[PDB]
Amino acid sequence: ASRILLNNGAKMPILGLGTWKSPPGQVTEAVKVAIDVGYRHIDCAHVYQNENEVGVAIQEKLREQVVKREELFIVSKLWCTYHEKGLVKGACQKTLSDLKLDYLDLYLIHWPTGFKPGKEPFPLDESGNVVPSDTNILDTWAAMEELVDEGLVKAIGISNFNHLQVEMILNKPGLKYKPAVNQIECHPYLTQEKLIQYCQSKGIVVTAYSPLGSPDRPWAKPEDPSLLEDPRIKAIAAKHNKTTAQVLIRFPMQRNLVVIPKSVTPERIAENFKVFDFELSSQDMTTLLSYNRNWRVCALLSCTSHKDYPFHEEF
Ligand SMILES: NC(=O)c1ccc[n+]([C@@H]2O[C@H](COP(=O)([O-])OP(=O)(O)OC[C@H]3O[C@@H](n4cnc5c(N)ncnc54)[C@H](OP(=O)(O)O)[C@@H]3O)[C@@H](O)[C@H]2O)c1
Ligand SMILES: O=C(O)COc1cc(Cl)ccc1C(=O)NCc1cccc([N+](=O)[O-])c1
Repeated sequence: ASRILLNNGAKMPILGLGTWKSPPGQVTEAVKVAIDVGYRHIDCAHVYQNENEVGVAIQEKLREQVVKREELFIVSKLWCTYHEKGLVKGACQKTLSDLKLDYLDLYLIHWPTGFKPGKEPFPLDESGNVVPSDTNILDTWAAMEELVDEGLVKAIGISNFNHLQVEMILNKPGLKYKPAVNQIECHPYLTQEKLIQYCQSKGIVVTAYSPLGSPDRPWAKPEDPSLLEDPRIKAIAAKHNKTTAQVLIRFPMQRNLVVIPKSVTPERIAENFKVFDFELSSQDMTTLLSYNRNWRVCALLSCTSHKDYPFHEEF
């Protein structure tokens, strides 16, 4: 089954294309190829500074009569320097204009941490400390709600929120919209059982990012664990006559998660979609879950003093 039901009545494709680190030089072709081999879900963000070129590819394929807009599920995220109430609509409209779209299917608060407003996406002081803003999760949420009520986005959600921060929103007096999605890091080294359990028990759909371990993350150390090269996972792949990436993509799919693997390589975009023709076994699933090391690709020491830093909490 290709799509999962959101609490706003819309259906979200469970496999989408990630675009973080897809060079503007190469992401238009990536998205074009993706659409051609069946992707309908693209995960974007303003901070990825490639939304224009993503938009280029979508516009063309609409022009080519390959897909219709209603068939596409486009996601973007509000960046941290835009959490102020008065900045949210603008930030959304910039993303929309960049993507050459009239609406987004899903708009996420990218991180719970508000940063000092300005051009700089990551304002720092002088001990690697991020300069926060005097914003909070509740007021930002209300600003997102307004986006729905003005037709700019069909659904809103969060990303990198811990369970207490999700609770804050759920329990907000005067809540208009429940978050539809919480997009978090998830893979066999960070299996997220308690947070998934929590969100799923709230009717909030979970999207797994960095499902392949983000080998191209710009802060990688050669000593860090490498999922795509893990022998134990290669072994599971070979018994299924699939690649390790295919296994890493299929795994969250069988946990009722959405997954959004990134590639700019045409061969890999096509391969990564070919995951609806095999099933991981019960023994495979518990084996992969047992690799959890609580290891994060995405966690900034420069943010660990921010009041809304998400990862002090167990989950
Ligand atoms: N909400 C947030 O905070 C957040 C944070 C991180 C990521 N995300 C989203 O999640 C997406 C996925 O995560 P990610 O970009 O961190 O990393 P990922 O999807 O785990 O890994 C992408 C890396 O894997 C390589 N790769 C892809 N398919 C492969 C295959 N079949 N075989 C071997 N290598 C393969 C890619 O290389 P090539 O591209 O060179 O082929 C790229 O270097 C992002 O792009 C973004 O959309 C969201
Ligand atoms: O966030 C992503 O989607 C991918 O990671 C990116 C991508 C781009 Cl273009 C620029 C910067 C980052 C990054 O350092 N994200 C991590 C991060 C951010 C904010 C707070 C935190 N935090 O831990 O509080 C972590």
